[PDB]
Amino acid sequence: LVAPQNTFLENIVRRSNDTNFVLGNAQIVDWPIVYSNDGFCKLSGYHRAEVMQKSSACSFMYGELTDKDTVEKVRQTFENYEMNSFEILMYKKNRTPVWFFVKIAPIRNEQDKVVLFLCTFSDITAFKQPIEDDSCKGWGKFARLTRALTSSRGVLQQLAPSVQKGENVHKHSRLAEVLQLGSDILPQYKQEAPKTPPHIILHYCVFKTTWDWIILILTFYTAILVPYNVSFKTRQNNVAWLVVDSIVDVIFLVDIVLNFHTTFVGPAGEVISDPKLIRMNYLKTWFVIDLLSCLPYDVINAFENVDEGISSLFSSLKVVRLLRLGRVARKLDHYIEYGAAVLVLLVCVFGLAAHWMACIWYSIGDYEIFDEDTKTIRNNSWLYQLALDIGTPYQFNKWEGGPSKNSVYISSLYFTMTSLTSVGFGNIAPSTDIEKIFAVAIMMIGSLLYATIFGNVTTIFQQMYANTNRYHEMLNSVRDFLKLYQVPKGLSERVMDYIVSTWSMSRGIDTEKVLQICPKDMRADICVHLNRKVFKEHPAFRLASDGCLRALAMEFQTVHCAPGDLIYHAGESVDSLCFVVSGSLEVIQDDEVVAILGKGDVFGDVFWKEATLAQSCANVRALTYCDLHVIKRDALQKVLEFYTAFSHSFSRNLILTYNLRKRIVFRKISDVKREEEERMKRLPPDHPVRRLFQRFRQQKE
Amino acid sequence: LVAPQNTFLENIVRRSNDTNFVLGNAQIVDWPIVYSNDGFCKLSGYHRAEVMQKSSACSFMYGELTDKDTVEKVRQTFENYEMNSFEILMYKKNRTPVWFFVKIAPIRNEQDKVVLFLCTFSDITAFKQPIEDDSCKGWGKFARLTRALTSSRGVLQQLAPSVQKGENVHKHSRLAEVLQLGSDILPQYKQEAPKTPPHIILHYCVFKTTWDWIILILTFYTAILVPYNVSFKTRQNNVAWLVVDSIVDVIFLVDIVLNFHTTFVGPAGEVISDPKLIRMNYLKTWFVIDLLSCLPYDVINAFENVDEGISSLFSSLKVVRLLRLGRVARKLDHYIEYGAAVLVLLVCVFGLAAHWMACIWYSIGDYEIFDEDTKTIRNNSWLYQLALDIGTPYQFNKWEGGPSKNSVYISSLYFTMTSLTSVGFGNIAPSTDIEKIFAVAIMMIGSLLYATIFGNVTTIFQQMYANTNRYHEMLNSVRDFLKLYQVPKGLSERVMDYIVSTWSMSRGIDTEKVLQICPKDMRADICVHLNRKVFKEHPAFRLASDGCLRALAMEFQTVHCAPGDLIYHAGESVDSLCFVVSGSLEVIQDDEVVAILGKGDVFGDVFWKEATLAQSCANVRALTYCDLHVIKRDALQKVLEFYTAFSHSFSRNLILTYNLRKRIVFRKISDVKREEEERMKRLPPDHPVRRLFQRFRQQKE
Ligand SMILES: *[C@@H]1O[C@H](CO)[C@@H](O)[C@H](O)[C@H]1NC(C)=O
Ligand SMILES: *[C@@H]1O[C@H](CO)[C@@H](O)[C@H](O)[C@H]1NC(C)=O
Repeated sequence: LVAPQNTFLENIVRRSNDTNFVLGNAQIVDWPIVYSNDGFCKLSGYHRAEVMQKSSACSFMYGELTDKDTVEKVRQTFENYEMNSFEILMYKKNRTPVWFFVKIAPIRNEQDKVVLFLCTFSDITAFKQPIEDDSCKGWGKFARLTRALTSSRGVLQQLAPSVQKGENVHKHSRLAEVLQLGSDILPQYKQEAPKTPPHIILHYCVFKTTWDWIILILTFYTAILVPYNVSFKTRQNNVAWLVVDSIVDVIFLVDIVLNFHTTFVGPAGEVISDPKLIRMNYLKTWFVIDLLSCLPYDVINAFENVDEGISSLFSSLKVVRLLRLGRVARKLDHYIEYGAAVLVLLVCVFGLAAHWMACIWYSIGDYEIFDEDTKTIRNNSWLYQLALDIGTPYQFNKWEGGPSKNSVYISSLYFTMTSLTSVGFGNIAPSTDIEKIFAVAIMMIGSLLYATIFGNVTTIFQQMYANTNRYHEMLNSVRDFLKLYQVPKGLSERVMDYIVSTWSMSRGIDTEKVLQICPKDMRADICVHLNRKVFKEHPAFRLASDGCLRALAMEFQTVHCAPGDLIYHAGESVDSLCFVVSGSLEVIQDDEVVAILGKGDVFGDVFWKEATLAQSCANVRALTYCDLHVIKRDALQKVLEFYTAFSHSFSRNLILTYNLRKRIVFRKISDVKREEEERMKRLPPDHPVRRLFQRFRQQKE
Repeated sequence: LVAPQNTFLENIVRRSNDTNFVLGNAQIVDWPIVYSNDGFCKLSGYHRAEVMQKSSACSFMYGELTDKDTVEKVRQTFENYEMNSFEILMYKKNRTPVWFFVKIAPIRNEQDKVVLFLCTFSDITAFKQPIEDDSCKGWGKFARLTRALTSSRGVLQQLAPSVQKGENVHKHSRLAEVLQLGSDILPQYKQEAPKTPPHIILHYCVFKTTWDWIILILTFYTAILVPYNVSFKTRQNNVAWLVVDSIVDVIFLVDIVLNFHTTFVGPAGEVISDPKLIRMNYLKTWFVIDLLSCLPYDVINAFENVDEGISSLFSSLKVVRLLRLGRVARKLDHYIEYGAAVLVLLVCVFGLAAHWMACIWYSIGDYEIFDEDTKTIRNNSWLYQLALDIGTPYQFNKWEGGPSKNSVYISSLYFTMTSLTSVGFGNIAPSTDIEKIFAVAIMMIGSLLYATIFGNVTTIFQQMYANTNRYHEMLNSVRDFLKLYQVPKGLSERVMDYIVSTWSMSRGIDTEKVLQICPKDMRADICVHLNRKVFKEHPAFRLASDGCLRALAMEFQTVHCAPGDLIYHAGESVDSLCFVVSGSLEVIQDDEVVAILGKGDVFGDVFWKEATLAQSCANVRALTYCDLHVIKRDALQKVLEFYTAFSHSFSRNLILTYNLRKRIVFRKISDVKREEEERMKRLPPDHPVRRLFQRFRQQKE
């Protein structure tokens, strides 16, 4: 957990050394106080609420005995933006005069300009001189003064009360804390990176990551080669290999040193910046093992030119270099979260395992064929069999070797692989006592390893199919439902198409869920972004405030209607106006097209004015794949109520492209023609209908 | 994403060339305007709202200087349905006279009839002649005219302001855009298919799919055979094989060409219709590799009759034909969504892998046995062993061959299969250096492949058992619960039966969930379909409107009651009337059957009239598997309130088959008999009861 943050207060607190201060805005008129620490409150005798919004020069704290010249000077300093210190008399809430050592400082910004102020205080009551308006005695006054001035005289100037002339050194020294602050009060209130000391590298750096990678590679190499060295016995013919080993050792040593320096992450503490502490932690955790791993033994052997027994035995100690793979637990934790890399890791392990077991097998073979001092080749073991098979058996004249050093290793590896992978060819196969046991052991291990690999693979398969399989299942269910309730061929098909289409468009993402997952402000922002086509285009929302916009966005849905898929049907409740950001719709009343609705159009019903739910007078079908942005009336109404000044503006602006409330008066042409035709062709039953007519007339008014 | 859509506006916009227009309904009287683009609005000086519903001839735009004859002509044209162009003077909102080149056009339909109108406009102010009612000067007027007529004179007629006599060519040319429109304004407002140009085939066609399938097959064939050719060396004995290869190459070439033409789907753009663009895209993506794959090398070799070195080397280049399987990534994306086909694909891959590795093995064998120039058969390799085994070893007189060309391949394949499948018989088995390494490699590959297959199988198994296993678990849980709370033997059993029965009926489908998954209108339609047995049968809903019906459907539940499973119990709240679409129920009051309720019956309580929740006066049991359609009173009430005219009708129509509110007055026959019997057998304590009687009497009034 790391990010750019403006840790301003914290730094000041750290520097403090148990001192008090206040903060004020520079660019605002009268220098208004915006913050005060608890110490200051304790001192002055005011709460944080009543202190804020007052002038930073402290107009409320002045009185009769306060010097005007000093105040003027302070004002001048404020105007000019300058670091200064002043001794000045001021009153408290309870009206007791106190001398304050006011150390002013202007704070710069990340844009190099002055923005905030700082002003630290300190009591110079007992130090400067005694004055009192009303008191029980002089002694009492003195006592009171002493009580007041505890922070300076108590903890910082605690070697001073024995030695005389504190004004020469002690007060000045105390002021030196403030002076230090002057540097510690230049963090500039800037959203900066986490401050780490020099001679230390970060936990999450690029360089560090590269180094880690390199170390991993080295460890892998060591794992590969050390066992080979142990078993097949190259016997350091070439010095190049030795040199390489030495280099590796050196690198390991360097890495150890780096580790001591570098930063760490705890469960509570996300970043640790203390070097000594980190060193201690390292020592506690993993130092000893690491150090044991990385001693350059070859180098040590080379120089002294001493005992043979001492040397050979020492060489044997190289077995411990296998423990170097302890570094791998850093990325194990760093890369276990991923699914796919785990498989790779497993594969690598398998390879390594095969190598190791091959080496062991070779060693066993070596042990077996010259076990007895009588020098019996024993017609058995795997190695002998191999020799017999590939040509070049064993003979004497001494003991002449059979198979080549390179081939043998390969053979061993093959055997190991067979054992592991459950193939089991059996060209090379276990015959002897120890050998058979070893084989059994490897099989036991091997099966488990294989099983684990399989499991991992299965899990991987599951965790990519899960997103689509669920969808498939859903689709199947829908189909079954349709089959069951015997839905007509067309409607069902349409539904299916819609379902498919949504999946194609979204790629399996619930928008609401995503929104929920995001926090409040972020969610609002996202919503705003989504409805940018609404707010930027239409004239209604250009005047709208930011808060208002945010509010609107939360309530705005969005609908992707298909071609020939009607939104509002004649009779249905008009409960939401709908903006058309794209596509094209048609409005059909009495099976006749009354209105086309294209890009940047609106329809629904004016709710805020009429204040009643109305029937939809006409059908509204969509022509193309039309994107609509709709909002439920109630929510909209609420929003309008909240933002009263905006409501009027909205009313003025938002002209609906077509109201679904209003009827349209019209006749069809065919009907008219028919009427005309009839015209050329052509009292007692008027009384039953006359009454009706009268009633109608009455209703009309 | 493709569907039949009436992209009417878009086509017009495309044709436009920065021009304005309005749309009006032909069949409606007075030719009402239903749409106007932004350009038109800008020109005339009106919003879209006030323009709509006016006459398309523009009665509001006329004035004093407007010619009546022209208007009459326009009217005549409208009446007759005819394409014409007219120059006519009209006013704007601000009352400035303007000459408009009004290009009228009637729009046909998919049913061949005329339905909509079009009428494009263009400013002929500066072009025709100058007239003004009020003006500052002539120059000013001219300037204004110029300002007005920018679309024609600015962009279309931009080579015209140098050359004289613009009325001869320029105006006419401008009108030619309109003329073009006349063709581009014959899309007919028909829900048509997506318009694609000729010489291009669709992405999702039947023919295209077939072609793709064929290509896949060809690729498979190539994968099978090319390696065989490389390894076993038929040496083109027959020309038939060569011919086949040539044919394949030709087909591939054809496919490439087809690909250049054919359509494409992007992430944003669902269909691409531009040919050049598609070609470019193809070039960017996959052209080069494909072209490299498909050169007919054999053909090239055949004709020239040139160098042997040149030929043989060239032949070697056929290795690249393995890369032809790049076509497979089209169906990989198309068929990864399915679970079952993936298994098949994997199997195919496995087969192919086995083939390939067999070929490699054979090659290795070939390399090995005559490695040295001394011609040493070396008593080893797999091939030699095989020869020794099946009869016919090697000999000389030259070098006579041992095993047959057909058998060997088969043997190799078998070996490969053994390696892969983890069987490992070991008739054929790795003995030599390179060979052993190869074997190891194959084992490493093979195990992984096998594991993947296993994983896939497991996933498949999971994704069909998941629907039923959950159900089983649920059942188990229910059983456990019953066991725990010690529910009586009968009730528990009944519950279990019900649970089973529901599962049997539904086949594991939550109806509500399905409904939710569907969108609004679709959902409503589905609901309506479901309650077709209600609405079509009963006389209540025949008069009901469509919107009303829709509203009702949303609120209508449906219940599948078992035999002997009572719905309403005496005392329970009657909060929902219930229609019986099927089955048969009995109503039991005081342990006596008062009413049978069969098909097309109703019961519950009249809510809308009485307006109070009442106790159920009697039990209501079901006889058979009865299907009920019920609706909660509150929802129904709301619906009724919404549709006021319908409510009265509903009240008039809906006669409940039996009210659960009302008591029935009756005596049992046995009781009567008893009373009668008693009759033949047979004042001071009247005063305690007299008071009670009096009270009762009082209550009565
Ligand atoms: C090993 O077997 C060989 C024959 O293959 C034989 O001559 C020999 O005596 C055997 N070795 C021993 C120690 O018995
Ligand atoms: C191969 O083995 C045979 C006996 O099976 C033998 O006669 C021959 O000499 C061996 N070949 C070589 C090159 O040693």
